[PDB]
Amino acid sequence: STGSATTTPIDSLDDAYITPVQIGTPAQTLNLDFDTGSSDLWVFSSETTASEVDGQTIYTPSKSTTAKLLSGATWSISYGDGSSSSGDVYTDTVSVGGLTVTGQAVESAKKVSSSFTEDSTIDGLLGLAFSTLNTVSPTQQKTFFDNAKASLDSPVFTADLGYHAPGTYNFGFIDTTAYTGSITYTAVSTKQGFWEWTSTGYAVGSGTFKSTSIDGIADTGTTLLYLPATVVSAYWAQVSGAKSSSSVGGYVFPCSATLPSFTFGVGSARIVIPGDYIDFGPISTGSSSCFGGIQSSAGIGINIFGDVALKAAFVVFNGATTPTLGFASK
Repeated sequence: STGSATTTPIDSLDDAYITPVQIGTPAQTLNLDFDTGSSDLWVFSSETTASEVDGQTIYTPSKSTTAKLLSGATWSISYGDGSSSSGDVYTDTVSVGGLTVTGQAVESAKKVSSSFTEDSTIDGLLGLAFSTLNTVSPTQQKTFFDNAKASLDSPVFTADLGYHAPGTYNFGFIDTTAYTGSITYTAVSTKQGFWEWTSTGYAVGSGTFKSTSIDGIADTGTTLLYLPATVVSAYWAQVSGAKSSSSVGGYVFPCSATLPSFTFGVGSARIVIPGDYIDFGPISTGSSSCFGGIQSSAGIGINIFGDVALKAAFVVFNGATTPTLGFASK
């Protein structure tokens, strides 16, 4: 089997991407944030504290003839950005772009933190990291991909995120028309439960490539590119007026600037992030100070190849017995 679904930026800055997901019978379609950095499929629901729901579409398990309460099961998750949610668990039928999993753990939120409430466009998350990170207790549950894998034509999914435009998540096949050149594959460590890999280096604009190993995670659920302070300083030094602002919480730059590109290495291959991808717009409405899309990972504890990086590539998440990651230009 295969599946193919369009993923759409939630706003004009590509702050996140949503993908429609069918849950239950009859189908209830919710727009989920596909997140290769976590492993829980959770949704706003009829069980969510009312004051914590503001415009989201909710899953109502009582209206699904295939929903079953998973007895005794609860979940609770805290993300790297300080947001959180928790609740109970149902199993139900879940379909993405024509690919159907029966008996999928659907984690129903009773509580969500303010940043989830405040974002009316995201109805929940669909985790695509390794199932070892799943938070369901006392019986850990499998991700959508893990449940689908055996039935897929090939045990892979691909992320093709657009810049200020829709893109695609495919399951079970590689669309050879969706990229240019070849896909370069690189090793993955699953020891932390993430799609963790090692970039071979970087370049700033038209500058020379610096060969240096940068370990980090391929994370569709993180907006920006978080890299070591040395690398980030080298980038922003090429933008006149750019500075790190502790009050704002990262590098800012004059909105009048033309940003240089940023290149990262995948083996001997190179992915080029155009400068415009690195502009996240005014820090507050009306400001002429703009927020940078490349930020320091210092004190995150990990480097994160988030949407800023991933959207410059066609990315293969190969979930074979020994997983790997593939990157192509597009």
